[PDB]
Amino acid sequence: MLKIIIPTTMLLPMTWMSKHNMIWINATVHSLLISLISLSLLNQLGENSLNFSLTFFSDSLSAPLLVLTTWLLPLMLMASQSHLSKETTTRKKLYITMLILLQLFLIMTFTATELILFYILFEATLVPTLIIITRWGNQTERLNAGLYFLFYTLAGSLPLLVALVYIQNTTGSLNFLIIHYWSHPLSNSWSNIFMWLACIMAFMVKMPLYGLHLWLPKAHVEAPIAGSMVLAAVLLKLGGYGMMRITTILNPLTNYMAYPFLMLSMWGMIMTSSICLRQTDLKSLIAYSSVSHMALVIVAIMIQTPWSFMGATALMIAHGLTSSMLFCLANTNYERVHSRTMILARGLQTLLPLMATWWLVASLTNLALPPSINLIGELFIITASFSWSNITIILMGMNMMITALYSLYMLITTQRGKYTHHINNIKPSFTRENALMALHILPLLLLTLNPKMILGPLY
Amino acid sequence: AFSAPAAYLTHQQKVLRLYKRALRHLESWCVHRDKYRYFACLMRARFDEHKNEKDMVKATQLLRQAEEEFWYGQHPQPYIFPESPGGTSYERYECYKVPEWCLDDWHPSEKAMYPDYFAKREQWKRLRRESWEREVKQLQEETPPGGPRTEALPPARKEGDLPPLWWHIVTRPRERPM
Amino acid sequence: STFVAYLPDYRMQEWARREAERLVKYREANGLPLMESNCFDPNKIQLPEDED
Amino acid sequence: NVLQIVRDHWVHILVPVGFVFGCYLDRRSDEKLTAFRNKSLLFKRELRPNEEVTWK
Amino acid sequence: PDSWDKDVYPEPPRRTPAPAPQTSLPNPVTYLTKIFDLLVDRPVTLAREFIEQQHAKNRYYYYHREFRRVPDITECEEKDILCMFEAEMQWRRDYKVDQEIVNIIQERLKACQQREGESYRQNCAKELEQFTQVSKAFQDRYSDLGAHYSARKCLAKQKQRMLAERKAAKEAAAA
Amino acid sequence: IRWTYARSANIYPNFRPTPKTSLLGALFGIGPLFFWYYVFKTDRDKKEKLIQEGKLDQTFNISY
Amino acid sequence: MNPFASLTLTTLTILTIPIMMSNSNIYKTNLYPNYVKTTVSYAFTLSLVPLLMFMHTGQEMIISNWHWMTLQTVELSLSFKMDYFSVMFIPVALFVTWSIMEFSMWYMHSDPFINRFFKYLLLFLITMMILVTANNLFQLFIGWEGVGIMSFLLIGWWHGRTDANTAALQAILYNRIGDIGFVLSMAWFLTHSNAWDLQQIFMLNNECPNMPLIGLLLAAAGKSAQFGLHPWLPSAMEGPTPVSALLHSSTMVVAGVFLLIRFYPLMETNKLVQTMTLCLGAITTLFTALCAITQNDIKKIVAFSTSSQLGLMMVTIGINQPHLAFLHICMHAFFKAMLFMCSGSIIHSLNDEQDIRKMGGLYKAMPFTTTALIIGSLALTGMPYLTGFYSKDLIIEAVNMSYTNAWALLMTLIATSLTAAYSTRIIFFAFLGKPRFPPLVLINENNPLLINSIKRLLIGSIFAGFIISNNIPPMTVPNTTMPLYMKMTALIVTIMGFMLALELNNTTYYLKFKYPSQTYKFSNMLGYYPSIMHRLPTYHNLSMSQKSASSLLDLIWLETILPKTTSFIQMKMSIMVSNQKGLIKLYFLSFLITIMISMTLFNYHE
Ligand SMILES: CCCCCCCCCCCCCCCCCC(=O)OC[C@H](COP(=O)([O-])OCC(O)COP(=O)([O-])OC[C@@H](COC(=O)CCCCCCCCCCCCCCCCC)OC(=O)CCCCCCCCCCCCCCCCC)OC(=O)CCCCCCCCCCCCCCCCC
Ligand SMILES: CCCCCCCCCCCCCCCCC[C@@H](O)O[C@H](CO[C@H](O)CCCCCCCCCCCCCCC)COP(=O)(O)OCC[N+](C)(C)C
Ligand SMILES: CCCCCCCCCCCCCCCCC[C@@H](O)O[C@H](CO[C@H](O)CCCCCCCCCCCCCCC)COP(=O)(O)OCC[N+](C)(C)C
Ligand SMILES: CCCCCCCC/C=C\CCCCCCCC(=O)O[C@H](COC(=O)CCCCCCC/C=C/CCCCCCCC)COP(=O)(O)OCCN
Repeated sequence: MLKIIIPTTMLLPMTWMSKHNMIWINATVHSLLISLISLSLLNQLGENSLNFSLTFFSDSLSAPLLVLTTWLLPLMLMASQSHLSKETTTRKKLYITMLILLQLFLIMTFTATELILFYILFEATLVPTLIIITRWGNQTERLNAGLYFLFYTLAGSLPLLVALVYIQNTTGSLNFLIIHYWSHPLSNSWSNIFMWLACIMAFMVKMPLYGLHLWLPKAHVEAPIAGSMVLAAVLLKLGGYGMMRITTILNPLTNYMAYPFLMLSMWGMIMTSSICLRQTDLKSLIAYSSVSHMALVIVAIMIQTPWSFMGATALMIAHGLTSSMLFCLANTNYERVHSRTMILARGLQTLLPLMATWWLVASLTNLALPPSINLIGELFIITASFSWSNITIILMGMNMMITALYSLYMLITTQRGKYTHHINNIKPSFTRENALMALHILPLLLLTLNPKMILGPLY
Repeated sequence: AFSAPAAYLTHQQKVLRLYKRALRHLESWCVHRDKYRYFACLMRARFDEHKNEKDMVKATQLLRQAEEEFWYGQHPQPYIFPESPGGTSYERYECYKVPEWCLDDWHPSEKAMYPDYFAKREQWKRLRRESWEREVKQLQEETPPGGPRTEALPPARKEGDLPPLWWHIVTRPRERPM
Repeated sequence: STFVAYLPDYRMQEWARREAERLVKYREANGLPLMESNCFDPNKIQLPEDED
Repeated sequence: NVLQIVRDHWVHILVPVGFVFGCYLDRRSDEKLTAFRNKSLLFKRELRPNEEVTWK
Repeated sequence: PDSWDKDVYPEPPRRTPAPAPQTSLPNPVTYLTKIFDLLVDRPVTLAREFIEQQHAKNRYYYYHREFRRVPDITECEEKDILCMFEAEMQWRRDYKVDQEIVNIIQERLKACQQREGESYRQNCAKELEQFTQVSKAFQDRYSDLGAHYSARKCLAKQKQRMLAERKAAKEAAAA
Repeated sequence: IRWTYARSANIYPNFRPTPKTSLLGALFGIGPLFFWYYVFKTDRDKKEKLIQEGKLDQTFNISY
Repeated sequence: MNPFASLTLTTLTILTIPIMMSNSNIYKTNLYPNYVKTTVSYAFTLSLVPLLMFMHTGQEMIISNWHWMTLQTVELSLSFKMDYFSVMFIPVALFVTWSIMEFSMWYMHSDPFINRFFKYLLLFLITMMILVTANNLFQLFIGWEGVGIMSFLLIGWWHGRTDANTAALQAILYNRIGDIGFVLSMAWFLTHSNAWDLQQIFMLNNECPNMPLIGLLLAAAGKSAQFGLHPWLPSAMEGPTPVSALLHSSTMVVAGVFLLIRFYPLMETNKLVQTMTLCLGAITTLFTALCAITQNDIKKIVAFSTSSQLGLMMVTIGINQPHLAFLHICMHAFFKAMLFMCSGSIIHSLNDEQDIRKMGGLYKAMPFTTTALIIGSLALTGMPYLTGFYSKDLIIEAVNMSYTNAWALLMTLIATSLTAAYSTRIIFFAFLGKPRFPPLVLINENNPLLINSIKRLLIGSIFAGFIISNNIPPMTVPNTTMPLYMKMTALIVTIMGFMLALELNNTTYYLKFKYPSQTYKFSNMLGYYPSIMHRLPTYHNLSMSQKSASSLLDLIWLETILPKTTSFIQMKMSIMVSNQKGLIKLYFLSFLITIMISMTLFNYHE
């Protein structure tokens, strides 16, 4: 596993020893090379994971997450170099250092064998994101949003630590393999109920679960393009990965304690999908759609069936790619008009046709158009929920109806109609932005031909 | 759509608008031409019956009952011209309307084609640039200190001037841009 | 993408298929049921003392 | 002229060697987990007349 | 073909009727079939025979991997991790093999339904019975284990089923 | 800008806890959750009771 | 290997070749539409062969060529079903599409994006073929959503027009409503039958329960625009006339009826679902024709006519005659598409005018279009020995001799009369009388593309019914013994509708004017269904999305409980703790109190 970690570490002295006009080129090239190297982890087994050493291991669940995390960094560098042009060399290198540190922390988090190390890295990921949001954000709210990002997570994650060090004091180990093999049932008691709550809510906050989701429309909106990209694509999936990992020790209590969270998630799908219909901010609309999509993965993990787990993995990967592309597309318009109001700039299909095509593809993939992996994950989760309960089909389908509504609306408001007259500074799209959307969307369509690569260990 | 609106519609304008609307809806009801001519003459006689009423209260009441009768008897599916706000080709060609400033972002290879057109465009741009200050001064001097009471704009008054705020009116894309 | 497409079958899907064909042949030829209800041999299971 | 290329492009070999070094650091780790090599009940086998270890 | 086994993928003797014409009109289907054979089939078989001659010049083989039988979870001690790991791997392999057996039976059923045409309800009772038996066995073994399944959970399910059967047998013997 | 600010950022400073506001919030945020919880609990208890006595016709239900 | 499978696969394969050439130097040249039309014609000619093979020996096949994946005991593979339905509908769809592209080469000659239009039509055709040839439910869903998205993109072709975007989004919404039922059926079949393909579903369901069939019926109602979800089809006329002629008239809108036909073995076992289907079809075929008999937009009249025909197809499905429904689909495609091309020709010749009130005497001004529309109206009304006679009259006679809901039969007969009623309306108001268009005459139909495209479908609408009906094997038991009065009932009601429609149309020539009645207002405003269902539920949903979901809950109370209460409590606690004047006299007394408390509470209890 060190063959991926060490080059990511070497990215730092490389960036700090590069020329003032050569940091972006070298960083992008070597991050793409690291992604190519990380592609080798997709060769998984059918019975047990890839145990590299006592500290790091890779399963079929963490391999696609690793690949996506390594792939996102070149895209973040490509999207960030536009608005950081007037920045000084030292601060450019500091921003690239923040991105590299975030990638390294995510790489170590997705492969840690022991739960305490996983928690340590999973919490260490907060610092670079907070620094990026609160230092390179554009508006005055970026400070407050930062606080919302910091204290929402910690208030959920601090009890988790108290749980973890407790478990090692009773079972003797926190290694995932030992925990899986030596699993024991959870008795129905208040102490076990609160231990279940402590081991779960830390991942519910990061999803975010409906009710504890207020930090996301702030953090995603006020963050820069790379911050929002890393927040939507990868940082939201940490909760899902941790919950899928830790639900082993929670049975059979998960049958009883999941009802409030299940109800919250199935109603939050409708609530957030309806909120998306009336949103004057485009970035806020994308952020709320992210919560609407993550509620489905919450339900899938809670119902605890193999089809649900496969659907959750596929939906996590697909949503990461789709949300990253949508945030990039919104940022392209923002860098022209310097406003996030959706109705300010209209009829952009006439002026930017290829960008309109990118918008159409992103919108179609967002609403789970078959045979995209978004649709595969959504349909697997729907079938698992229908097996869990038939009446669920009333809600999920309703959500689908709303999902296609606010998506195409978002496409109609910005791309169709007539252009606003007073705006006259809409320059043709650069090759960098078009390449960014192409690199966002081509793997998304490529993953259709090989879905088993992103279906998790339950395949 | 070119004329500046007024603060209110006088009685004469209201009656004329009602007459035109009633004639249009009658034509919608009377599909055949001769029948429409017959009933249009009947409607014109009905309107001329009170052509010289001097009691303004009585005239207003008569107009109110005429409006009520029209609203009751209007055609649910009146004929609309294709390019009218309700027609089948109202905003059909808006997707083909491109603003002219986009031509400023063309690559030099694209501007290599159509050289005479871009020379004339440069002449037009110079003409626009050379006359903006005079138009602003004319607007400042003609406008009352409180502000413009209406949206009507004054014409050019000297010899070498152009009417103020003329660029976007003159440089409209087209009615059939493609 | 080409590297991912031609990844060696480490999931043992074709191996599982081949074992399935062998077992189906054997059980159909001997007339045994194609699939057993118990995956573990009951002789190796020591159940509790009594039903009450 | 070799200096003109090396002195401003050596930062391009930090990540490459950082790759190969990592690979080496992986192999050494495999040397510390050989307590069951050719000892599992599923893969236990008689050694070839010339080989010394079933895997490195 | 010899690519697959005919005992595992059986089919009826393929009775077909000989052409018996009644009218003197030409058959367009025969003319089009001759055109397809002369224009499409012959170049394809020529290219394939060339490819086969090329393949025969380089003959190398690949082998089916054989796995030994290791003790199951029933013979492992409570906290003995090594035999537990080996038994769990063997159980996962057996689970995959059972899945593929169910897949083969389902393929038989699908081929039956398509082949028999309008008499599929009567001529495919054997396939339906085989699928019902295999599905019942698979449901008894692996159903309701859920995610995070293991050999221990399957053993517990089998023990519970065996207790239920023993109680039912004792109740029946009392009559 | 005024429209967007009023629709997004000016709402909470102009919010006061009132009986109407409290009742509407409690209803629209709490009632649906317990209604759906009751519906799903009733359906799942019925299904589990049917399973326990073994009358559901769960044949061919391999995938879940 | 027999050529059947190879030809069937190649017919679908060669349609995708012009799509791959969309980035080549043929897409930027004015020869692309002719290239696509030639490709479609060649595909139709290739597809003609498997149809001949089936007519010879009744040969059917399924080809499972590419194994997509395997989820435990479920295997998903790329499989195509080449039964009677596929091998019969593919040539008809290809022929209609070829004629439609030939017509569009003339209709959309002045459009700057004609190449994109033709490639969009080809993409829709590919999606429709995927829908028809699908063997499993996942591939069928792929084709379903493909044709839905293509319809969305083609309705809003003029994206600068608000009404086109509104109609496209409305169609998407109405189709998603039935997509809910489609997903319900897919989930039920996966859970209970452990399969998504048709073979295992048919094997494992001897008596299909209510829920999957209800989901399939909901999906079919959504796709075919039945009474519950009808209004999207009439409003889909905002798009170009070729889009209306190809997608929303003959080929795409029959997808729900086709889906119900594909699952007919399961529908034969459930009486309740058949009754529901019959009632829905009857109410749709009545209501749509009742709305049509007063419309002024010609495209709207044809849209309501095709919706009524779809309702008749659903009624036919409801009486357990799926093959009759498929035969009626195949027959309806021809004359409905050619009627739409005639309407488009009139619109183009009258300077993009669609209101029939401004169309006068075109009987002699447009002889070819006039004769084509006359033949089409005769075929649609069930004139004997035309194309529509071999399907519609048999449908009526089958409903007349079945254990049927009496109201459904009565509404079907009334709809049969109203069909002739609105055909008379169209003919009388578009071709008879005196001209009512602007005097600058632009009427010109002497274009070889238009003439040939209309003439091919005219020959179809004349002879295809007899050609097909005599070449398919019998799929049902005929109704050979009928009373004379009930054998001619379809003809009697069609004739009677003809006479009353002609009489009430000639009534308009009198010099009498009177205000409309409430029945006419109900009929003309589409039963007030769009005026109510597009305003009340939409307003309530969009108001609740902001008043409660966004403002009351997200922006106020969720903030009030967790973060704002925490901030307020911490601020108050900090203010209380840090508000000390710094006088030793106070906190030394506090030290004294603390010392006493520690000596008493803790030290005295050891
Ligand atoms: C074979 C044995 C069977 C023999 C049967 C006996 C012989 C035939 C029986 C006669 C049946 C009717 C025939 C006359 C057609 C009517 C034409 C007409 O002028 O009507 C005048 C008038 C409309 O004329 P208008 O407004 O002055 O015209 C304006 C301009 O002309 C505007 O000019 P325009 O250019 O726009 O044109 C407007 C349009 C006309 O505009 C309209 O839309 C009005 C016409 C309505 C047609 C409705 C016919 C069928 C309706 C079925 C409804 C089912 C139940 C629905 C009730 C829901 C209750 C809420 O004109 C046309 O395009 C042609 C009209 C269609 C003629 C062809 C119709 C033939 C099919 C019907 C007869 C059935 C024969 C086959 C049966 C075989 C069965 C064995 O409508 C009526 O007053 C009568 C309508 C008939 C049904 C309405 C029933 C009363 C409604 C309220 C009842 C109380 C409800 C209390 C509450 C209950 C709550 C539970
Ligand atoms: C906005 C979203 C934020 C996140 C929301 C998270 C939701 C947390 C809720 C936890 C779900 C279950 C917790 C406890 C399980 C049952 C709770 C209770 O209602 O059940 C009864 C419990 O009985 C009584 O109700 C005792 C609880 C009453 C006191 C608790 C206060 C509940 C008020 C709601 C507080 C709001 C929660 C969120 C705080 C911010 C069952 O009766 P009994 O058979 O005897 O007990 C069985 C449990 N045993 C086995 C451990 C003994
Ligand atoms: C611009 C103009 C557009 C129109 C013109 C286009 C011209 C045509 C080109 C389009 C081709 C159409 C595709 C038709 C399908 C054929 C390809 C298919 O056969 O290959 C698949 C193979 O595809 C691969 O499986 C998928 C590639 C993996 C995608 C990964 C993306 C690259 C990494 C980037 C990182 C991004 C993050 C990802 C997070 C997980 C089949 O999978 P498989 O059944 O096995 O193969 C069987 C044989 N094997 C096993 C011996 C190999
Ligand atoms: C952004 C908001 C997120 C909120 C996160 C906070 C919720 C976490 C839930 C409470 C965490 C406390 C659990 C600590 C770890 C449990 C480990 C454990 O099992 O210990 C139990 C003990 O469990 C406890 O003591 C925990 C009691 C709770 C103390 C702190 C109260 C905090 C509030 C609890 C209720 C709120 C929970 C939901 C919060 C909703 C937020 C919206 C048993 O220990 P023994 O003494 O050995 O008993 C067996 C031998 N007789």
